[PDB]
Amino acid sequence: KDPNEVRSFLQDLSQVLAR
Amino acid sequence: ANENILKLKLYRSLGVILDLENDQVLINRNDGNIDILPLDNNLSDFYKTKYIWERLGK
Amino acid sequence: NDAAEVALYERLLQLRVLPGASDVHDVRFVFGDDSRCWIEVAMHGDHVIGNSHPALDPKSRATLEHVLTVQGDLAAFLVVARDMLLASL
Repeated sequence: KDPNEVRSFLQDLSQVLAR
Repeated sequence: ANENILKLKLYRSLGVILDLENDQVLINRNDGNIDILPLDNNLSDFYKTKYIWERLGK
Repeated sequence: NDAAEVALYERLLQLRVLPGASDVHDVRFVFGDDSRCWIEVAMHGDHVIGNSHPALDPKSRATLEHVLTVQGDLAAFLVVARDMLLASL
């Protein structure tokens, strides 16, 4: 429950899913 | 670099914990308690899905 | 086994995590057995709430954006987004 964490998590997930 | 590692991080963060050693699902709760749904029964996929989502929000 | 766990979570929640259709920065959350509704999100700064099916009103979209950027709660975002998409179908 932190916006910086959700931001980096969703950045990480979109990167892995796009690859 | 599996997308399954991050997907499981997401699924666990919902408060849904798989406990297949006991053929059950642990649902973290409204009241701040633990709901446990068995999987070794005749429960339909539809009912189990409804049961889980109803216990994740207010 | 991670892939088997994923398959089980997908079946229990009827929630599937997919690549964005339009862009590389989007994550598409698909809800339902038939994949009847979905919502895309991005954290690249161009926008937060992307496209969805059904499309949502501005107030619903502003609530969802707030749950992600103000409360920073990914779980609560999925619960609210799911409710909104199912209610608007």
